[PDB]
Amino acid sequence: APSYRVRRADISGHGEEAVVNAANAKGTVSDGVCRAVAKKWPSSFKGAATPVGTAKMIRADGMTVIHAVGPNFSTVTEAEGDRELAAAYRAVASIISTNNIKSVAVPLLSTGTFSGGKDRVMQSLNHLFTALDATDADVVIYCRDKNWEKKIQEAIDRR
Ligand SMILES: Nc1ncnc2c1ncn2[C@@H]1O[C@H](COP(=O)(O)OP(=O)(O)OC[C@@H](O)[C@@H](O)[C@@H](O)CO)[C@@H](O)[C@H]1O
Repeated sequence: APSYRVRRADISGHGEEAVVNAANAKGTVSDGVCRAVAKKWPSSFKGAATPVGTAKMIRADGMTVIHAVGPNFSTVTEAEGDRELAAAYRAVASIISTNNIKSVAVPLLSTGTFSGGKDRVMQSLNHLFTALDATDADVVIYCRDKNWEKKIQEAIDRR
């Protein structure tokens, strides 16, 4: 069974075997988790473009980077975005299990740039749990907000 922890830290400083980038479909560097991943593992972005609701893995810069593209909730209906967000996390879980990845640092997809201005911490976290429950990986969830950290810890504890 997987284990879940939360850290309030820059995800570029993670101590796991792999890191999930909250990516865009075009594989461009812009504000958010992506900028931190690009600074620490710059060559991880080569050929990283992948459609919304999918993930694409690369080994670069001594790191396994998994580019996962959550939906932009400004560009889909709520129900369409919920389906696509579930799909992005399942694509992450499939890459973790098929590549024997033992531990992974994960940000909450679609909770920042792609949130459509809504609080989606619980929506994103519930899809993260449902998908990564299919793996045996140690999962470390990364956030920057003290209230998010507590919410996430509370949700981990309830389990
Ligand atoms: N360094 C950091 N360490 C830990 N947590 C971090 C972080 N930088 C941002 N976060 C948080 O990670 C979540 C995803 O944000 P993001 O805004 O990065 O994630 P999405 O909402 O999925 O949007 C993706 C787009 O930003 C896309 O264009 C990419 O270029 C960018 O990622 C948000 O809750 C952010 O507050």
